[PDB]
Amino acid sequence: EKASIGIIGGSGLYDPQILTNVKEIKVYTPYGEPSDNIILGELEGRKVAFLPRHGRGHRIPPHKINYRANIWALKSLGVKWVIAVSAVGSLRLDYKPGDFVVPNQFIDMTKGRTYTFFDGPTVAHVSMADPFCEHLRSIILDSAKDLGITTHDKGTYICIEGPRFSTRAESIVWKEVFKADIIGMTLVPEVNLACEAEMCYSVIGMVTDYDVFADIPVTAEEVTKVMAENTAKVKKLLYEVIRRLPEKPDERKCSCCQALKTALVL
Amino acid sequence: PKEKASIGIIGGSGLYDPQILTNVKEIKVYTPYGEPSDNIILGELEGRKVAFLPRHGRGHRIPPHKINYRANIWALKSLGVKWVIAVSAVGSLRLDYKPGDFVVPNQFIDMTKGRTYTFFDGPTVAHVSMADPFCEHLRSIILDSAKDLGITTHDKGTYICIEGPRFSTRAESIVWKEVFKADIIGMTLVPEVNLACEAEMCYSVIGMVTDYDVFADIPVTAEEVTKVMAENTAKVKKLLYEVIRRLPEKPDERKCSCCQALKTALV
Amino acid sequence: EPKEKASIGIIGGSGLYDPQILTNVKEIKVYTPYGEPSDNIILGELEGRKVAFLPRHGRGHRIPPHKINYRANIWALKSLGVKWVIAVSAVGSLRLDYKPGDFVVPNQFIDMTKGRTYTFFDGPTVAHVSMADPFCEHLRSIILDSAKDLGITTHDKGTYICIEGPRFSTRAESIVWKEVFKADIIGMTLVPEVNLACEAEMCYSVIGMVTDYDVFADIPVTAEEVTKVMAENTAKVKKLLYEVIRRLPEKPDERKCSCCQALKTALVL
Repeated sequence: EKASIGIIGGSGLYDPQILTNVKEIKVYTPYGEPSDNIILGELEGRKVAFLPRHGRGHRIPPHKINYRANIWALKSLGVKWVIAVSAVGSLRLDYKPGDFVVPNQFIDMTKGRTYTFFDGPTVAHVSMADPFCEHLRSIILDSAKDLGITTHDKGTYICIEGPRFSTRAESIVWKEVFKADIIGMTLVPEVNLACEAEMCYSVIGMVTDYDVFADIPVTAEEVTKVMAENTAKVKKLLYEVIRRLPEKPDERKCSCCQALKTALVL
Repeated sequence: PKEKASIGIIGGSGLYDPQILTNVKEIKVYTPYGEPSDNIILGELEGRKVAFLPRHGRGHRIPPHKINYRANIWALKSLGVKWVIAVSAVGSLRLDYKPGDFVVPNQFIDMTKGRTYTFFDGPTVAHVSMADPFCEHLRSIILDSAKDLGITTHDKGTYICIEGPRFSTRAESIVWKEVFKADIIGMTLVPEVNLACEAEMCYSVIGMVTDYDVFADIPVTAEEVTKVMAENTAKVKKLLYEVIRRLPEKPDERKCSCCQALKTALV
Repeated sequence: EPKEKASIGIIGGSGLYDPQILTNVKEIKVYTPYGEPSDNIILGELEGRKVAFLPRHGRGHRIPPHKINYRANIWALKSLGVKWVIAVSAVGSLRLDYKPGDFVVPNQFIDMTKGRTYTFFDGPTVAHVSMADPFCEHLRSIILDSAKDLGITTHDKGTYICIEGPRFSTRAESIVWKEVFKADIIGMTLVPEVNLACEAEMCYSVIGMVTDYDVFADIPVTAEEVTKVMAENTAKVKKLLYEVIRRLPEKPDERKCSCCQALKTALVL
C-alpha cells in the first residue's frame, strides 16, 4: 500500500518473475479513476508501483487519459521517483528506430487537456525551465551505458494533441522550426502534474519510427511492432535503474522536488 | 426507400442550385453526436447522387469553433458518401495567390485549440496517418476540371487552420507566413479533414482566396470575405459541377491516403 | 438610486486601487450572462472621471489565468459604459534590453493558449473581428506620453506571447518564443481578455510590468520572484495610471481605435 518508485508505461513492463510482493490495488482519487488498477511489487527491497497510462488493453487514447488521477494516485502511495516510458517518433536521421532517448526538454503543442492540479483557490505557477529530474536522468543514462543500450542523452520532445499523426508540413515545422528531436502524445500534462506533485520524473523515449519526413510514413501498426522488439530492452534498463535508485532523489539534482516552495502566489 | 449519396459537398449555402439538381429532397439525420449543421439536401446530377451540407448552416448562424464536425461527417458517411468536396473561403499568405484564385491544398498545419479532433475516444484507440492528409484522386480531378474550365487554381498549398473567430494579429500572420511557411489560412478545415479521414472518405478542399491576410492595402475583414466570395460563388459552382460529372463511382484506393486508414490505425 | 456608470476600466492586480485618490468609492457586484466577474467591481472618481477597478485574479489572487471568467469581466465593464480599458499585467521578458522593472506597452500579441473561450459570438450571430492591430492606439499613445513625462522607462512597442500556463515555459519553449516567434514579452492573461474587449468595441491597451527574464536568464523565473518585483513597481504603475486617467478625453478617437467600430464590418450577413 506504499511505493517509492512509480513506473508509467505500457503493459507488460511488469515482470512477474523478478518482482516480489505482487499486488493489485484500485485507488480512488479526487479526479476519478486512474487508467487502471495499480500493480505493486518489490524489486530488491524496493517498493514499486506500475501504472499503464493507456490501461491494460490500451483502451484509452492520449487525449482521454486521466492524468490527474494517475499522478495523484502515485503520489498518494508515496511515490518519489517516476520513470515514464513512452514510444516516440524521431525527427532527425541520427535518432534511429530502436534507439532510446532520455529527453531533457519538451515543447507542448497539445490543445484541450487539463494542465494542472491548481485551479484555484490556491494559485501556483511551477517553474519548468528544466522540466525533468536530472538525478533520475543520469541514473537512467548510467544504466543504459553499462547495459550497452544506444541511448541519446538529451533531446526535445514535442508533444502533439493527436490522436491522428502529424501532417508532413507539421512535421517539417516541428523539426526545422521548433527544432524538436522526438515526438509523442502523452508527455504533457503527465510531466506538468508530476512536477506540481513534487515528484522526480523522467521519461525514457523508445524510438519507434521516423515521423513523416522519411521513406514510408508512421503507422499505428509499425509503432506497436518496433515497440515489441525493444520492450525487452527497456525491461532490462528499467530493472537495472531501479536497482540503483537511492531512497530519495537528491533535491539539488531535482528541479521539481521543492517546486511548491516558490510556486504559490501569496 | 433508403436515402443514399456517394458524393458529399460541404461548403456555403448557394452551392446548391435549385433547378440544376434533379431529384432534390431535404432530410434530417440524427447521429450519435447530435445534429449536423443543417438538414442535408439530396439531389441528382447526371445520375450521380449528391448530398449538400452547409457547415455553417443555411443562414450562416454557426461559427467555425461551434460546428458539430463529428455529426456532419458521420451523417455523410451514414448516407454512403465516398467523395467529399469541401469548399471554404481562405486568406492568402503569398502575393501570388490572389483574391479570386482558387487553391487545392495538399497540406495543412493545425493551430486550432479546443475542438474535438477524433471519433476515437476509447475503447478503440486509433491513430490515423495523415502525412498526405487529402485525397489525391479527388485533388487531381478538381485540378483537371479547373484547367479545362480555365479557372485559376494553384495546385498545391499548405493551409494553416486557426481557432478564430477573430482574425490573426499581424505578428501571428508574419509567423504563419515567414516561419511556418503556410500558403493560405482559414478556420474550418480541422477537424473536418481529420474526421473525414477517420471515416475513410476521400476528402479534398477547394479554397477560394478572399483576401490577403494582414499584409494588404486594408487588412482582411468579414465583410470583404463575404464580398469577394459572392463574386466567385459562380466560379465554384461551375467547377463543382464539372468535378462531379467526372467522378468515378469510387475513388481509387492507390490514390486515396485515408480510404483504408483504419486497417493500419488501430492499436 | 443612480445607475452604476464608469467610462474607464482598470483591470490589474489588487493594489492599483487606492482609497486616497479615488473619491466616491462604491463596491458593486454585477451579474452577467456569463456568470460572475473575478470580483466585485470598485467604482470611484478621479478628477471627475468615473472609474471601474476589476482585479482579474480576484482580490486575494485566488483565480488562476486559465480559470478567469474573461467574458463576465469584459461584459460587466461594458454594461457600466466603459470605453477605455487599461489592463496591467506582470510579464516576463524575452530580450535582455527589456529589463525587470521596465514597463512595456505592446502593440502586438501571439496567442499560444489552448483551452479558453475566445469570443462572445458562439452563434446564431457569427462575427470575425479584425485584430491586425489588436490594441487601441489612442490609449497606447496617452500611456506612452504619460510615461515619458513621469520619467518611467517604458518600451513603446512589443509582441506579447500569451501561454496557457499555469506552469512557466520550458527552456526549449522559451528559445522558440524568442528566436522563432520573435516575441518580446510573455504572460498568461492577455488572451482572451483582449479578444473580448475588441469584440465589445472597447479601446483596450495593456501596460506590461517586466518582472523577470524568462528561463533564458540568470536563474529561471519563479512565482515568488514575480510577487517580490511586482510590489517594487506597483508604486510606479499607480502613478502612471493616474496620470493617464487625468489625460483621457471623454471618448477615444475612433480613427485611432482599431476596435471601436469592430462590429460594423465583422458580422456575417
